[PDB]
Amino acid sequence: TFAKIKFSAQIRLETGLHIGGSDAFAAIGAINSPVIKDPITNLPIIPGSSLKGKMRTLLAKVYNESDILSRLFGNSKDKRFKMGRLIFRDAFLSNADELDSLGVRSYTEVKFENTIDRITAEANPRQIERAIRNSTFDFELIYEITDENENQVEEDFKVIRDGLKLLELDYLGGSGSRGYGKVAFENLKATTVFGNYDVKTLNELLT
Amino acid sequence: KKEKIDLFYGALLADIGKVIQRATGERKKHALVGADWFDEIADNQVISDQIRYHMANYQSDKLDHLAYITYIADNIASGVDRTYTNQADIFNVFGAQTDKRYFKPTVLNLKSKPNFASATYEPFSKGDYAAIATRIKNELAEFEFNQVQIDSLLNLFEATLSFVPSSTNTKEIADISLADHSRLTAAFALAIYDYLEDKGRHNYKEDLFTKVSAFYEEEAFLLASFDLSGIQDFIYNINIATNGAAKQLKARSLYLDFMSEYIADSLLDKLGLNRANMLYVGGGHAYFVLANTEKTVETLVQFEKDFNQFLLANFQTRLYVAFGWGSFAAKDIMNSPESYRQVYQKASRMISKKKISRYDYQTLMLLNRGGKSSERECEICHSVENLVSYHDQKVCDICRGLYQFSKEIAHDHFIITENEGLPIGPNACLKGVAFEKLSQEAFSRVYVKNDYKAGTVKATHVFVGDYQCDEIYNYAALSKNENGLGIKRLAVVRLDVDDLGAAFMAGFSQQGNGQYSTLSRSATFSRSMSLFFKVYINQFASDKKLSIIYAGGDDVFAIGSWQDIIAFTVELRENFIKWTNGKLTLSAGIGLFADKTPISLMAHQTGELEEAAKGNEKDSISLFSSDYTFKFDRFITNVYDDKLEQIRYFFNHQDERGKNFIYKLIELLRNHDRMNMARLAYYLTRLEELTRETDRDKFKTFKNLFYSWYTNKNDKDRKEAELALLLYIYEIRK
Amino acid sequence: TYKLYIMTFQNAHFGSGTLDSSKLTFSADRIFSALVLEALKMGKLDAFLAEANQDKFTLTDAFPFQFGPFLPKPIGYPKHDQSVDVKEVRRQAKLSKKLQFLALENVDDYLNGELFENEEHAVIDTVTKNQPHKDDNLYQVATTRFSNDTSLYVIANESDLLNELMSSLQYSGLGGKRSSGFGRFELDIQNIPLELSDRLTKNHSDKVMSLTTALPVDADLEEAMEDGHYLLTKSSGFAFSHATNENYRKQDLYKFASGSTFSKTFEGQIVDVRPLDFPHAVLNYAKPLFFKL
Ligand SMILES: [Zn+2]
Repeated sequence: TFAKIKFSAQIRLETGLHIGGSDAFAAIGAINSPVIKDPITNLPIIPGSSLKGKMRTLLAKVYNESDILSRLFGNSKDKRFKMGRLIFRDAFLSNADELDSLGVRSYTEVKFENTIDRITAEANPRQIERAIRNSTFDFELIYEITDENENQVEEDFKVIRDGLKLLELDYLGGSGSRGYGKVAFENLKATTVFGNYDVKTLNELLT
Repeated sequence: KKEKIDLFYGALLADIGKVIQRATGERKKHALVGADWFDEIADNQVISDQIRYHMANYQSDKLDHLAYITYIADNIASGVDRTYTNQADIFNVFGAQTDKRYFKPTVLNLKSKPNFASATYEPFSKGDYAAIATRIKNELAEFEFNQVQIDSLLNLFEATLSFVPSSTNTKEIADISLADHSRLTAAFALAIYDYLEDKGRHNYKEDLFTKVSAFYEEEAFLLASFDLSGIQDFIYNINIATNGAAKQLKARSLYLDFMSEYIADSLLDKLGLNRANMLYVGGGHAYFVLANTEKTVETLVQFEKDFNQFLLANFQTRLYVAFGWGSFAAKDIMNSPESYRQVYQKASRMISKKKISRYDYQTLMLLNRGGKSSERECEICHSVENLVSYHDQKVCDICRGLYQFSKEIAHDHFIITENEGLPIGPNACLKGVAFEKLSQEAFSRVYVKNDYKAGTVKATHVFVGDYQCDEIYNYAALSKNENGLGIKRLAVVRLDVDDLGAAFMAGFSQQGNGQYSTLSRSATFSRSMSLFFKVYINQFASDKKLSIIYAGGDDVFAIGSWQDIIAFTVELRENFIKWTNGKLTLSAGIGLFADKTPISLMAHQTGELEEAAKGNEKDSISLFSSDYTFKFDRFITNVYDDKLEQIRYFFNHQDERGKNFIYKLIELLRNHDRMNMARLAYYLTRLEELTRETDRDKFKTFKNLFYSWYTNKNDKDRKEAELALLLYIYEIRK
Repeated sequence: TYKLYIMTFQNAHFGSGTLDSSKLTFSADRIFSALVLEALKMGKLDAFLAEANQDKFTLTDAFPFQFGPFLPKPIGYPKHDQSVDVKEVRRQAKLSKKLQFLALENVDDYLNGELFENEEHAVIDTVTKNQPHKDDNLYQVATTRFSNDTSLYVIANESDLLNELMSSLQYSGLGGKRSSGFGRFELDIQNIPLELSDRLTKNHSDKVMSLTTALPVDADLEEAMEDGHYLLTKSSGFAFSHATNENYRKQDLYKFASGSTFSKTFEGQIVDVRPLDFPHAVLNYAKPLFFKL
């Protein structure tokens, strides 16, 4: 049978983020590596392609030997799995005012940084724009239930929740091997919208 | 067409005595001088008797003879019913009124320094004309009259007679050169002859000499025009990660220019006309003068339908030629202003109606006929037909001929064969070729690019913006000087004339009562602007380390090393206001880019910079960013030559303050609250007495000046200091 | 012809034959193909197809809803109805090229002659992406990030199956990269104004605007292009399927883009653009729902 069961969550940074975007001119003082934002609100974001790729590249290290990642995320060549079983979304910074209620001035910090040669011992400085610590982001993840979907949904959820177990151990962001990660998940509820399929056995697999 | 040729030669080559009797000082009327001197190079009574009896004020009672057409084509080729001054520049009656500048009467070359006009060239110089006059005798030395020799004569005028005045003893029609007066005369003459000899009128003494006032208001001229829609979104068909980076942009902008030239060529031989009838060709649009018969209208409709079948055959609704003609009698001569705008309005709205009602029933029923299986596509143009495996990928036909054309683009001659290279017509395929390889192939027409010589095969001279100092990937490494004094970047400037369409629709009707927007001045201004933006950009960019990718019409798109790009924009503006007298402000936008960035992410950011500059004011240069927007009146004088030379004169004398002081200065200029004025007042006064106390007043006259253009409170003298320090830190980066 | 379906997108990628670009509408074949592709997971395909072979429902491509409904510019109109300011007739040339959308309350005022300096909704951004440590790993997806007050409304005929499918598209995405964020909306069916509901004809023969990309029957096309002021569209692309194991192209369809005026209204057709030797049909909805200008 048919349903769509989304995965609501607040995503919480415990170190910063860095997700870059199209390169722009840096007028000296200006930051060399600006974070991607929302062009309407001028507010940071995690684009949905940066989570669909980061979770897939993380589960490809776990479920390497391919036929379950391909049915969860998609595979263009295989006829069974073009556009199959998952839809992500952006991450729209829910606590834009709990940051002000915690007391903060601007939503992105500018981490200064450098590079030191091993011959000249000469510096080479960078400025990395970063989404600040303990921001939350409205994360949600549609997982569509269909006819071919049936009888394997039990191993689409010890993988999705084995995937969100991985993002709290790998970085989710650029320059993640120097901090810039440590994404945590909270309020990880699995409701249901447009469907007749209960979720109240799944909701204790997560929480 | 057996007696059209000598008609063209006579009604063109009359008033060519008007260089002889201006070089020898003879008061004989030109109709006799030119007809006399023409007999001592070639023998033709059908040309010399046309030069002889065109004036109808010395002697006429000997003819009928193709003289009367030769008469009346001269009487419509002036704005009126037609002593030691030169040729007036065109912009004395363009828009505003400034000092009237006048042309030094010289010829034209290829490595020529430009030909700016001043007010101090107003009295004549008869002695200047000799290097002109023998140029007409020798280059036309062994001359004949046929469709081979029909065309290399015309470039023979535009290398020499481009700056020779016409009818010196009058005041109104003044800024029209001989190499447009004669071109319009011979343009009109063939139109009169086609209109008359279509309708079976075989005598001219009673229809063109005494009943000239009645045919003069008979609707006999089709001001035709066309427009090639889809040019800009054909040139910019390139995405990120594209193999042919900018050679496939040079090649595409030359392909569309030769297509828009081959339409204006292959139209007039479907008709009985030549390259004199075309009043202007250029950025898609091209304006002609044809005869007002049905033999031109059905040939126009047939040719437009066949060429659009040709365009649907390979491009599939990416390009579209739209034609349109406005009919008029000989009444654009002074309802004087509302007769010229009207006939240009008619072809404008015919093109606009034809832009919007594209095809007929059968072609669009064909266009989605189906039956077309596919599994691959050309990743460039998303076409299906003729896919091959060029460089381990699938390409189409046109994006294979384009790589062949980008190899051939560095030559001089481009011949139109039937099978080789890029198709630009119905069974006409373009191919670039060297000079010596012309013998083995069999052309039908040949375009020689940016030349003025007589040519081997009596070719057709076309113009293009062309320069290439080095390769695109070498341009960031070339920016480092002979000390390492540069940042390793490469800049891109997309210039643009501001309000070019406002300079062509109204253009001249600002001065006067609608009496100066006429045909001759419009064609002269159009040839002047194409002569600037296609020929003379190579002179301004002769020594520099850049590469003018695309140039002309208004728009210029030039990659290059960044110091040379900025100096090239400076020289182009400081020569375009010398050219167009301060009228026609242009607007550049420069963007600084690292190496190996793609030239689609580069071109779009520079285009956004450029439209931000156009939206800054009517004129602006937007250096490097969407906030460093200036004016050309202010960037060139104050920023680039006043402030930057003062900062270089101060900093390259001392050996104490280094890059750190400049970086903190830019930081205080960029942050900028009011409190930073006090912080800078503390900083400069603290550093004033920290110096070596011998050379302190160097720093004192610098710091008083810097605090003078921090706290000036005009908002126009602060961003200049910030950008001047950006350019200095760029210049001194190791 | 009944109530319009307000969709609140907040981000979308809408084609124009590239990946680097983005339309603002979606030409109504996108919404019909989304309905057909979602009603195959529910197995409600042939019910919707036998519903689609009727005049029981008509569709209509999207226009902005900035606190009021919008329509395309009447292409070709206003006809020739003043010589003044030959300077200023070039000013609105470059700012009515991007007009392309007018509200109801002035769409009959525009033909009488007015300006409507075009509003800004949905700035079309463009952002680079990669596929890191791999062979060819840069592309560019042009988001249409919507300006917080704008909605794309599809004008339909309200059926309960159509409500089911249009409510599944709240969460199944509608657009370019649906599986990576874009084109995901919220639905809220609203009221058609009384001045709008009377005017969506399908048979009234006068000077009448189109409101979708519709292709006539081949009989009527001859005078459908006699005095129509239209565009062409080139609706094509890959035929998304599950029974191929390769990726095939559709059959290269040209269409009359929304905004196309016509005298003497026609009837459209679901032009089957199925590839050669292909299992299931590929429909490409082209039938019009007009606007009596
Ligand atoms: Zn192509």
